[PDB]
Amino acid sequence: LLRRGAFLSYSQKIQEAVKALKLESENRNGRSPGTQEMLRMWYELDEESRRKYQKKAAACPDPSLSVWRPDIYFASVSETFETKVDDYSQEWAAQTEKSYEKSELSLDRLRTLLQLKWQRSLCEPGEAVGLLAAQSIGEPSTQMTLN
Amino acid sequence: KELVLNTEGINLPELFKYAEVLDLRRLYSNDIHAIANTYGIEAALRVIEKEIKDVFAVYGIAVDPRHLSLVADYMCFEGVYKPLNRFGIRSNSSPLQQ
Amino acid sequence: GYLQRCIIKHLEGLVVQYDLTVRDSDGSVVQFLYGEDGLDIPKTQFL
Amino acid sequence: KRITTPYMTKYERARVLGTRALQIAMCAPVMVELEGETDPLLIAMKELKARKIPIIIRRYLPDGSYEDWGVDELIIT
Amino acid sequence: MDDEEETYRLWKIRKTIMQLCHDRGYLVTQDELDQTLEEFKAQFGDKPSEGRPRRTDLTVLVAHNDDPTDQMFVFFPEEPKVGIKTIKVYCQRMQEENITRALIVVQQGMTPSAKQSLVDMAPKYILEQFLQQELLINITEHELVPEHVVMTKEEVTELLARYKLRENQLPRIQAGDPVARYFGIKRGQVVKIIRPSETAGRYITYRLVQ
Amino acid sequence: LRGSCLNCHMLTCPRAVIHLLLCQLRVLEVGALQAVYELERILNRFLEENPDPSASEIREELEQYTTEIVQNNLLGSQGAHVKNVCESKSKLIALFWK
DNA sequence: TTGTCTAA
DNA sequence: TTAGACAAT
Repeated sequence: LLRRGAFLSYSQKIQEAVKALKLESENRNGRSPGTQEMLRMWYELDEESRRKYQKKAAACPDPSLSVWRPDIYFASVSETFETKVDDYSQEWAAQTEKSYEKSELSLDRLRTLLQLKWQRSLCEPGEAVGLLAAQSIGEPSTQMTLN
Repeated sequence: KELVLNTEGINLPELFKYAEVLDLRRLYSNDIHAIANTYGIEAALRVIEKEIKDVFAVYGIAVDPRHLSLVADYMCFEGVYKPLNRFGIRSNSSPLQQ
Repeated sequence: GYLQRCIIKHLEGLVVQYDLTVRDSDGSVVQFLYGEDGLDIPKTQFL
Repeated sequence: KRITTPYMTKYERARVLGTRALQIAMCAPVMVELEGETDPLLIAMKELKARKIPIIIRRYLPDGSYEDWGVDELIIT
Repeated sequence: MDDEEETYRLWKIRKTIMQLCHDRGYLVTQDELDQTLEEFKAQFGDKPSEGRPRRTDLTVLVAHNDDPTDQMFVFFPEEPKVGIKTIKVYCQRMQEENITRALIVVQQGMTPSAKQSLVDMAPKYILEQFLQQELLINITEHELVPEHVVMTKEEVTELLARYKLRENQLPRIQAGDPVARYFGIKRGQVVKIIRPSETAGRYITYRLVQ
Repeated sequence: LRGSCLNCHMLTCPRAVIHLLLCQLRVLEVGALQAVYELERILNRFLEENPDPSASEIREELEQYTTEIVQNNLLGSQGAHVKNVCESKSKLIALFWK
């Protein structure tokens, strides 16, 4: 939620105590003289040392099934399913720490099983999902009794 | 103890003056056109889904969210909130289906 | 009856293409993955 | 350069086994040894497990383009 | 009653503007979008009967991050209804300092002849108009509103080359949309929409501003 | 016939409208649909610059752009089976009929 | 019985 | 802005 930029992330940690110094010049065009001073520092005191463009990342990375599509590229699942797989890996290690059964598989083969079954459960091309969405809201349309 | 102004009327900028008291971040309505003209066709796309889910969920029926998301991504395809009536097939291309 | 018939005939074409994007009966792209993650409803029961 | 699913889907298997089962009927030559059935669907489905069905599939992408996959190289479930 | 009632409104619609200029790339510092309404009373006037909040001097200009030549003014006109005259007043200020983009924060409305001269000014005179009512909320803080970011033409080229796609057969978004009017988007520019879905965690869909 | 005339065989519609529709229809045959706002933008700019009935056949820039948009994407008779193209082609002709 | 389309 | 007209179960 919190907003991001190169200049804003520069301002936050470098210029608040700087513009806390005494300057009482007027608002030039409705903007504060501290902001005039900070635009001064950004415009000419920092040139080609703008590592704020890498500190603030230029975006978040895309979802793993927008970039690196899921039908070919293995282990590209949703963020919800990645969170579920990782929480179950953390819980599975805790229960398998003390469990006197076989445990023929490790965490990596467990994850490879779950990522493979995510990939194999993709809706195959040609599915005609439009009628499946037009019957799912059409066959219990007959069952919605008014009373 | 999440107090909810469960109103019965439709005026969305009426409640924007009361931002210091209401949590307007998680605002909602039944109307698709009111949020479609206030917040947007991407925020009146997640109200169609919630309203179809609530209508089917009064009667105990569980409709999966993929069907609802497919319908909401079909109706808001052109940028405005279109019906599925006789007056919505005039947009389609093949006249045999029309 | 009539409502289900109209929702059928405004959703008869939305088949899933090989590039997994839900396109209509003319190429019109509705969704880029089916159901916003790509899966199927029968095969998501043990996930 | 072919990027689709390497897995044969269900409809692929249905049409390949259908046409191959009609590519068995009308005195058409068979390429596996048979225990003696008369249903061509069993014969065509035993060549699928044999990976002996030579059919090439033109998977129509919606542009009008296609990729030529081979049933010999497609991975059945 | 315009003592506290207008101070809160002017602070709010300054905050929504200076959260909009940062949302479109312009240079907004941290303190200019975190004025705690006490420093706004320090750095502005209080009673409009005394005229100490000078709405002719609430106007601010910002520079873009890519180049400081691309600037916008944020005009706050005192006239509740705006005609041809105030548009021609402000365009003298626009042309004398060499800008092309500017936003007018009207109070009640604008005459339809002035909206016709605002749309049909010039294609090199990029001009917009916001109400004083629809800037008390900052609609991109809503939960149902996804992350909208603009799309450069090379990325449009690659995301049409992936799917074997034309621009006719892509989903649309109207230019009167308050989020497309918020980001100030012309026709043809695709926007990227990052939905906080519940089946997945994020979903990217792309819309042409038609 | 309720828009035509007896002795002169022309119609009562103004010439800016029947030039605008004549330029917009041959853009939507190619299926450009990016130019159907461009044509009304440039003809409002022209009619603001010099309003006249002397543009009898065509305006120079409306006809110039609707030749350039036909020349670019010359094989665009096949790319016009999309929903959005037949949407505008039904909407504009219904707006001219009404 | 709706819900939009057409004419005054 | 509001009454006839047109189609569906």
